[PDB]
Amino acid sequence: MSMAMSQSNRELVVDFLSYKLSQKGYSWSQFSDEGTESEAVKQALREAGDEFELRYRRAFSDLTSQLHITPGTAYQSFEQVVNELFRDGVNWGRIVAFFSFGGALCVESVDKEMQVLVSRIAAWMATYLNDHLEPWIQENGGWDTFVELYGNNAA
Amino acid sequence: SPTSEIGRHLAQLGDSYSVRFQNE
Repeated sequence: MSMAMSQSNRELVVDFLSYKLSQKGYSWSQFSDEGTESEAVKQALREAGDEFELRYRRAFSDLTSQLHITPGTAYQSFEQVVNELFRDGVNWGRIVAFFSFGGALCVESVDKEMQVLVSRIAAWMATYLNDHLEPWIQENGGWDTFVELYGNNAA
Repeated sequence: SPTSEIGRHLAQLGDSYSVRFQNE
């Protein structure tokens, strides 16, 4: 089920990043390429990211600024942050934080004319999700559970 | 160091999120 789920995880990442890019006027296309339908997982993740970024904006903005990104250091910075994020374990809130962090990195990369990073950040997120989070996700009910526990019927 | 601290506050926020916006 690994890569039955690995194509799906890739699509979740692309959809979240495409949505965060679109909120600022950018587009994903410019920089490259169980019971609840995947459109609901996508929307619940979009929703959760929005509520996370809204409620923790200052703490989250301050933290996104403290790591000075360059195309030659971005990969190491991303992996180090994510290692620390999940050091003590995984819960759905940290996965939401993981997605919002990646989206924030994509948007900042475009702002600062580091657009080569946009598609790579997606690859790193999907690889980490597929290689290091999907076991927990599978063990914890799959994405059905995320929507059931954090879904909201107001978009 | 920036990354380790950035990761820890992200974890803090995610844990707050997971409690706040739980609906079941």
